[PDB]
Amino acid sequence: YDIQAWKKQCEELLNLIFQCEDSEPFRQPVDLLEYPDYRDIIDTPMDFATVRETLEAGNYESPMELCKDVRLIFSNSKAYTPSKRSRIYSMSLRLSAFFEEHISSVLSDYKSALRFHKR
Ligand SMILES: CCn1cc(CCO)cn1
Repeated sequence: YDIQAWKKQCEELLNLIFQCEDSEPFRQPVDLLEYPDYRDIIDTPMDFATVRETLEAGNYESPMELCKDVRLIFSNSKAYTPSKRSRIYSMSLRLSAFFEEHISSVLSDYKSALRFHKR
């Protein structure tokens, strides 16, 4: 029933993602000195510190908006990878599976609570 519970649930999921070794390439914006052509391929950079900062600033209205930004981290890694077997892309696939497994109930509970609110 709680329309606000998604926020702390997302904060706790972000804490687990930060503890995950697979999140290391995605914890801060991609370094353009390391990947000089990054912005030639990627239009909208995104990383987990920016997602956490947006959430803590009160700049997400719903967990769907947070989920769109986290999915953008993974789609950027898929678009920038030179190979489907690269180390960083392989880490992104595992982290994506972990994130999707945990965000599903957060989205479901929020949408259910909102439908109840508008009944
Ligand atoms: C640094 C962000 N990033 C790197 C890749 C592939 C490197 O093999 C995808 N995203």
